Amino acid sequence: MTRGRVIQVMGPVVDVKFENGHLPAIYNALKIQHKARNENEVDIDLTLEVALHLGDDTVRTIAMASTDGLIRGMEVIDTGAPISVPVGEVTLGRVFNVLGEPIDLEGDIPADARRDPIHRPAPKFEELATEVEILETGIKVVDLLAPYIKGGKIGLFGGAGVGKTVLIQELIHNIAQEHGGISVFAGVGERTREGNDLYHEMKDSGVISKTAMVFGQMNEPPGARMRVALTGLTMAEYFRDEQGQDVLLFIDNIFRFTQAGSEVSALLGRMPSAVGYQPTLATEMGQLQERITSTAKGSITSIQAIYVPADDYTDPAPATTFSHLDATTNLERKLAEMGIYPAVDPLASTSRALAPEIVGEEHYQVARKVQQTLQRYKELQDIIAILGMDELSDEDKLVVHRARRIQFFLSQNFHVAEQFTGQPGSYVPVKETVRGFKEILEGKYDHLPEDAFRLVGRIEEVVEKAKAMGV
Amino acid sequence: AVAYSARPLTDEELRALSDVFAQKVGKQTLEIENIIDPELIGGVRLRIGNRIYDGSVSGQLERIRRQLKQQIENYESQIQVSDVGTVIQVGDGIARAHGLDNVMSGELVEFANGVMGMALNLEENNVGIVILGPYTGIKEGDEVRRTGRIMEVPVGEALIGRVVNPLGQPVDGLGPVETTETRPIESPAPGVMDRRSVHEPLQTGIKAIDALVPIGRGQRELIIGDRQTGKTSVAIDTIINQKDQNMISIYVAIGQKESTVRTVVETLRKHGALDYTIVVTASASQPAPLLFLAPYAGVAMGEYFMYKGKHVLVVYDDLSKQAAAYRELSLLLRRPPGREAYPGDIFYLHSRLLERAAKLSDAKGGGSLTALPFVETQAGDISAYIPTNVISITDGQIFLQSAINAGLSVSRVGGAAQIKAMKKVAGTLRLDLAAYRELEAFAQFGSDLDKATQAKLARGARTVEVLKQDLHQPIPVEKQVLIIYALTRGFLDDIPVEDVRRFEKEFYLFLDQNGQHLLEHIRTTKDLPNEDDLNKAIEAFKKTFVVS
Amino acid sequence: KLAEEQKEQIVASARAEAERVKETAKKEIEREKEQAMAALREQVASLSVLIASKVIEKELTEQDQRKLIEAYIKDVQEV
Amino acid sequence: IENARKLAEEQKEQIVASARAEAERVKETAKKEIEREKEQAMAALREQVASLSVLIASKVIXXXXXXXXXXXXXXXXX
Ligand SMILES: Nc1ncnc2c1ncn2[C@@H]1O[C@H](COP(=O)(O)OP(=O)(O)O)[C@@H](O)[C@H]1O
Ligand SMILES: [Mg+2]
Ligand SMILES: [Mg+2]
Repeated sequence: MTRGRVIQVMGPVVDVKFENGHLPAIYNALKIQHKARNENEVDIDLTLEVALHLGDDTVRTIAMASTDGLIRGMEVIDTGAPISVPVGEVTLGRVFNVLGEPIDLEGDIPADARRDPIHRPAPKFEELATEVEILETGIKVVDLLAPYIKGGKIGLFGGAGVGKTVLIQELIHNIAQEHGGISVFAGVGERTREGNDLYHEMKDSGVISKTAMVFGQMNEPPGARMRVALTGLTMAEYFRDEQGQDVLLFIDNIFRFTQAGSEVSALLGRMPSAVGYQPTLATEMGQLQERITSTAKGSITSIQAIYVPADDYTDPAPATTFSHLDATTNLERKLAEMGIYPAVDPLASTSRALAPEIVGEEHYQVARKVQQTLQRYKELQDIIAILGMDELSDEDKLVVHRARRIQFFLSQNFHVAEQFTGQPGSYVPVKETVRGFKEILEGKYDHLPEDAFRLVGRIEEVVEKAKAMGV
Repeated sequence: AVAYSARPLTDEELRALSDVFAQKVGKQTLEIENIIDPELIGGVRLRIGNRIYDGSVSGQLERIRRQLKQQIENYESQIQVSDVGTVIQVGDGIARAHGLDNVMSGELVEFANGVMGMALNLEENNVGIVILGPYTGIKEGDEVRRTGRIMEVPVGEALIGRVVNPLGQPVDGLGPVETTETRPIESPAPGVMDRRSVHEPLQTGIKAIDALVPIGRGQRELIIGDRQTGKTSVAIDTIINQKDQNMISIYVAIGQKESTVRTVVETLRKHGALDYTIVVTASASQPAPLLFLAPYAGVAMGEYFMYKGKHVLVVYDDLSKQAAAYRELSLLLRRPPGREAYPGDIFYLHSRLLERAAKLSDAKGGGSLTALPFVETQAGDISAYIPTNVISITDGQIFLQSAINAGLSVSRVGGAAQIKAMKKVAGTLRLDLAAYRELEAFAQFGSDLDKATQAKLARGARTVEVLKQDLHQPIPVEKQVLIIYALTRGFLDDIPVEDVRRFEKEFYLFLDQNGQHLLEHIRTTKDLPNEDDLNKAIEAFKKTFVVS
Repeated sequence: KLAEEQKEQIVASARAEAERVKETAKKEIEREKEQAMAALREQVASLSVLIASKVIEKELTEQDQRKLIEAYIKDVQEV
Repeated sequence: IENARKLAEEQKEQIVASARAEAERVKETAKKEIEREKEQAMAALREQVASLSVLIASKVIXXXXXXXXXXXXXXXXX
C-alpha cells in the first residue's frame, strides 16, 4: 500500500515522489498502469528504472518506452526488485524484448518460471581462468595476422558501410554450427530488416533450438537501447554458471549502448565531458564488459562489432572500448574503395595469441615478414605519388612488386556474399594460408599478373585463374 | 472562484452555487467573489482554479462557430468548459506557461491568438511550449487552452492533388480539405515478425539507376551529392514515371525556396502527375519547429495508404535542413552540443523516421512504403557527421558527381528487385563500365595493344554515351533492356560515337512501329525474347539506318 | 512520316493542355461560386448575430435571471 | 521536316491562345453573372437573415417583435 506520484516529465526521464521512508533502491523497476477516465486521456502501460535520489522523497527514473500521454499526478507502483528476465531451457529458440517478453507470437512464458535480475556484480579475482587456445575461422587475413582466442573477447571496428554486418554473418555461419554448445545473439541499435533476415537465415540453416535472441533496435527509445545487452548477458550467464557449458555471445553494435547512455545523461542533469559525452563513460563500459569472462566453471566467447563515428578512431567511445579486447579487427574505407574485401587493415589489427609458442614458429616468421613488407610499401606511397616509380632502387621496386601481390591475396570470396557477386565462396585452413604466403614471399609467383590474386581462396586457384587469363 | 454576471446576484443564490461547487469539486467550503462586469448580459461565466464555465453571450459567438432545419433552429447552446493557463515567458519561438494541470506530454495547445503549440516539458509548476507558427502575436499574460489530443494530422484521399503545410492546412488557395480521419505524428514502426523481404521493382525511368543501382518497393535508398548536382530533377522524373504503376507519391520540401516549389508543382501538373501526388511544404522563412515536423507529417500521411494494402513512395528533399532546424531548436533550450554543435539525439531524430518504411507481410495486408532521403555535402565530403549518420540507416546510396559515381554508389536489397531480362544484361554493362573507368586512368596518353586500344575504350565510350538522358523523358523498361542488350551483344561498334543518341531515338521509333510482339513478350513474361528474332530485328534496323 | 507523327503528337499534347486549362478555368469558376455562397452565408450569420443580440437585449431579464440560475445549477450537476 | 514542325507548333500555340482567350471571356461572363446573383441574393437572403435572426433570438430566449427587429436591422444597415 505504498504509492508514488508523477511530478515531472522531461522526455525519456520521469520524476516520482514517494512517502517518507519508503523510497525504492537504485536500479529498481516501477510500473504505471492507467485506464482513460474521459475523452481527453489515453491508456498507459509503462515501466521505469530508478536512477537517482534527489532529496525530498523524490527519485529520478528512466523510461523504457515512450512517455507520450503521461499526466502529472498519475500513481506509480514499486515492484521491489530490478528488471527480472526468464532464464533456462525455456529461452532456447525464442526471440525476446528488453523486458523479457517474447515477440515471436508463439505463446506466453509461464509466470512460475525462474527469473533473474538484470544487474549484478562482476566475478572476483579468485575465480577467473587464464589460458590461450586458438579458434579457427577460415579467413586468411584473420588466421594469419590476428588469430582469435577460444575464450576471450574479439572486436570488429568499422565505420559506416564498410562491412561489419557481412563479416558478422560470415563468422556466424562458419562458427556457430561447429561450436556445438549454446549461443546468444543480442542486437542493439541496428536495422530491423537485418534482424528479420538473420532470423529466417538461422531458421533455415537450423542453428535455432540452441540460440536465444534479444532485440532492441534503431526505433526504440534510449532507455531500451541501454539495457538490452544486459538481458542477453544474463541469459548467457545462466548457462555458464549453472550448467558449466561453453557459450558464444554476439553483440550487433556495442557503440549504441554508450550512445544511448550519452543521450540520457544530458536530461539526467549532468555536466558534459569532452565531445559532449557523459562523465561516466568508462565506468558504464567497464561495468558491462567485466561480466563477460571465463571463470572456473565455464567460458563465454564474445564477438562484438563496434561502430566508429565519422571515421575517427580517436573518439572517446572507440578509444575506451579498445582496452577490453584480446583480438581486434579494424576495417578501413580506403581499402573498401579499392574493392579489397574484407577491408581489414593488416597493420592495426592485433591479437594476444600471436606468439611463437602458441601458433608455432613458421607462422610467426611468415606473419612478421608479411607485415614488414607491407609497412615498407606504406612508407613509399608519397614519393611514388609525386615523383613516380622510375626514381627507385631495384630493392624498392621488388618490395612494391611483392607488396601489391600480398595486398591483393589478403582478400577473399565469402559464402554470404554470393548473392552480390556470384562466386560460391571459399574456406581456407591455417596451414594452407601459411604455405601460400610463404610461396608468395619466395618469389615463386612473381611473373603472374597482379590481378589474378583478387577474390580467391587458395593459391592453386590463383594459378588456375592466371591460366584462364591467357598466361 | 470568481463569477462574471450581468447583474449582482442575490447572496442566497451565491451561497447555493458556492455550496454546490464545493460539494462537486471536493472542498468542504467555497466562497465566490462575484464581479459587476456588464458585457456578459447573457448569463454567468465562472472561473475557478484554472477551469472556466461559459455564460450565454459566447453562445452568440458560438452561433458564428455554428456557421455550418435552419441550423436546427440555431441548434442548441450548452455550457462548454475548458482548462486554461497563462503565459509567463515568450521569445525566440519557445513559450512557458502556468496552469494546464491535467495536460499530457506531446499534447496540442491553442493560444488565444489562434496559433497552435506542443507541450514539451511538464515541470513542477511550468509547461514548456513549442510554437508552431508566428510568435509575434503572443505576449506574456495571454491565455492558452488545451485541445485534449496528442499531435496528429488529417489523412485521407481528399489530400490527393493538394499542397499543404505540416499541419494539414491548404496553402494553394483552392478551398478547405474535407478529410474525416487523423493519425498521430509519432507512431511505432512495424515489428520484426511483420515484414518480409523485398521482391518487387520500383522503376525510376533512368537507365543508370535502373541498371546499376536498382531499387525495390519497401527499400530505403539515399541520394547524396553536392549542391548544384540536380537531385530534384531525379526526384521529379521518378515521380513522373509512376503514371501507369499503381503507386501513390508524396513529395516533402524542407527548407527550399517557395518559388522553386511553385515551379516544381507547375512541372508536375503539366505531365498529369497530380492525380496521385501530395505535396507538403515548409519554406526557408518558416519557424524551425515547423521545419522539423514536416517529414513526420509526410510519413503519417503515407502510412494511411500503406496500412490498407497500397504502395507509397515518399521523398524528403533535404534531411540536412531538418537537422539544422533541430540543432537550432535544441540550442535555444540550452542543451549541451556534441560534434559540430549537433545534439546527442541527432541520430535518433533520423533513425526513428526512416524505420517506418517497410515491406509488410501478407498477414498485415501486403502494403509497402519506399523512402528517398536527400543529403547535401560540402566539397564532396562523404565522411562528415550527418552523411555518415544517414549512410548507416539506409539500404544503399547513390553518389552524384559534380553522373552516378559507381565506385561509391551501391544497393543491397536491389538485385532481387530486378526483372530477369535486365538481370541477364546488366552484368556485362557493369564490367564494360569498370573496364573503361580503370583504363582511362592511365591510357590518357599511351599506346596499347589492340585489345586494350579498342575493346577497352570504344565499348566504354559507347556505353557512356548510351547512359546519358534528357530532362522529363523517362524510358520504359522494355526499351531500356533492348538498347542495353544491343550494346552488350555487340552492335554500335561500327557506329560513330557522335550518332549513338540518334541511333537510339530511331531504334525506339522502329520498335514502336514494328516490334509489337517483342515488346508484348517482354511485358508479359519478364524475360528476354528469342535471340534469333532479336538479332533479325536489329539487323533490319541497321540495314535501314543511315550512318553519318 | 515520322515528322507528321511528331506533328500529330504535338497537336494532341496541345489539345490535352488546352483541355486541362479549360477544366482548371471551370473549377476556378466553381470555386468562386462556392466562395461567394460562403461569404453570403457569413454576412447573413453576422447580421443574424447582431439582430439576435439586439432582440435579447430588448428582452426582459427579470425571468432571465431565474433562467440563468437554473441553467447554472443544471451545468453544475452535469459537470 | 523543320518547317512542318514549326507550322505544327505555331498552330498549336494559336489553338492554346484561342482556348485561353475563350476561357477568359467565359470567366468574365461568369464573374458578371455571379456578381448580379450575389447582389440579388444579398437582398433576398438579407430579408431572410433578418427573419432567421428573429427566429434565432426567440429560440435562444410574434409579428410585432419581428417588425421591430426588422426596423432595428434597417436602421443598423442605414
Ligand atoms: N565481404 C564482403 N564482400 C563483398 N562486399 C562486401 C563485403 N562486406 C561488405 N560489402 C559491401 O558493403 C555493403 C554492405 O555494407 P554493410 O556491411 O551493411 O555496412 P555496415 O558496416 O554498416 O554493416 C554491401 O553492398 C557490399 O557490397
Ligand atoms: Mg553493425
Ligand atoms: Mg535539394
